[PDB]
Formats: sequence, structure tokens, C-alpha cells
Amino acid sequence: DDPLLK
Amino acid sequence: QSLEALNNVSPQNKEALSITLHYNKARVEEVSNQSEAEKLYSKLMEKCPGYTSNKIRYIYLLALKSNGNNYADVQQLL
Repeated sequence: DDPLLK
Repeated sequence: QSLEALNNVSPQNKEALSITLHYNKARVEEVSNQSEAEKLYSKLMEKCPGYTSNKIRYIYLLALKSNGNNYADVQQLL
């Protein structure tokens, strides 16, 4: 759910 | 040189690129010296617990050091 991970 | 140029990175992608570069440096350390690799692994895990490769490598190094005495950690990661 993290945009950083995406 | 990449880490030096990281200071010029845009703030939006700065965190992601810093995490990637620290992971690469930790891999190079794991090739050279496992202690600094584990230190940077802990640093990145605190920085980003959601990453999997960092946790996988850290638990793998621990299992190498502990002769597979951290089965609970492997099960938790699974």
C-alpha cells in the first residue's frame, strides 16, 4: 500500500 | 560516485534511490565483509520494513551465523 514501495 | 551524486537527487525519488543504493552497498559489503552488510541491512529494515530482499538476506546471513537456529524468523518471514 506504500507508494514508496510501488 | 553514485552515493556522492545522490545528494543531487530530487527529494521525491531521493528516499527510494537512497534505499536502493544502500541495498547495493550492503550487497557489496556482504561480498567483502558481512558485518557492515548486516549493519546496513538493519539500517534499511528500520528505514523500510516492507522490503523483502533486505530481510531475506539479513535472515540468511543470520542463519549462516546461527547454523539455522532462527527457524522462527524464517517462518515469520514466510
